[PDB]
Amino acid sequence: GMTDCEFGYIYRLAQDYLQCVLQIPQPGSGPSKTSRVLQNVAFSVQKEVEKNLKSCLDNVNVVSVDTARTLFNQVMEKEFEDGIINWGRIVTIFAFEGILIKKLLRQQIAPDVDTYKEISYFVAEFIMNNTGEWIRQNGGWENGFVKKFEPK
Amino acid sequence: QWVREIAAGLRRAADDVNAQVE
Repeated sequence: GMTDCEFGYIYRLAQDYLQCVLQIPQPGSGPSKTSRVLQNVAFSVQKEVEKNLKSCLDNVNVVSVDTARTLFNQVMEKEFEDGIINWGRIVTIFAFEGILIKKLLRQQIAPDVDTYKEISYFVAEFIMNNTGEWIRQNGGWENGFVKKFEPK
Repeated sequence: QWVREIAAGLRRAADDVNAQVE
């Protein structure tokens, strides 16, 4: 509904996606319908990006949460600089946090099992503050994203 | 220099997604 553009809902989506990448999803009912749809499309994008950008992704050394945030914010600023927002660009935000969590799992100097909660936090901040209005105006996650991306 | 390269790659991947669902 209209409130799915607020921080808690977005943070849960961002955290769910990292838990999918790390193979530690929440128990019970597990992820919502939105998360289930998002994880398939975001993962497909993630794999393509990892392949197509292999050479320039080898240059990055994500040694801490702070450097992950700095790189995330720099990349997002450049990706979104032209002011255009659409669902494909929103999906790439999730794909990119998946790349970052994988680099951290290998490169973080002071690894901490809560790290994915910190990464997904700054991802949610960006999505909410920079794309949340567009998301709301385009039907949110339920009436916008899921309607367009759920299976045919 | 790779910050801009990554961002350009994400813009391209986003366009591929949009081309599919739209």
